[PDB]
Amino acid sequence: MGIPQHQQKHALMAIKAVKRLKDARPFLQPVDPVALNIPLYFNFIKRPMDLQTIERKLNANAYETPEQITEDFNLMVENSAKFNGPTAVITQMGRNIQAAFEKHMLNMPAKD
Ligand SMILES: Cc1ccc(-c2nnc(C)c(NCc3ccc(C)o3)n2)cc1
Ligand SMILES: [K+]
Repeated sequence: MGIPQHQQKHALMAIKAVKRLKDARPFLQPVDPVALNIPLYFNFIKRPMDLQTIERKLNANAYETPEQITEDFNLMVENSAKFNGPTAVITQMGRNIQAAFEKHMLNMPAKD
């Protein structure tokens, strides 16, 4: 069920290093469109994604490929691109943490 334990451990190391980057702050938790008075968020963003959801899918063995993790990350960034604009501060921070995460994933050991 899910990626093998060594792949999962590498991915969790990656996530935990990323969470500690200041650029991660806006993605630590799910966006709360009501707390933030942005009602149009769930109309534009059909699939919200955040670092907490990713981590908890990881622990649940809900990821079958490292590419799924990367895709959820990408989606996390494309959401802010779509709702705040391509050059908003939050979007650039998303891009920065996405770069850091891919960099970490480069060293992802193989299934075998
Ligand atoms: C008026 C406005 C419009 C969009 C957004 C917004 N868009 N995307 C995301 C991922 C996001 N995350 C919440 C967050 C940002 C900073 C911290 C500490 O939490 N907020 C915030 C305010
Ligand atoms: K904006």
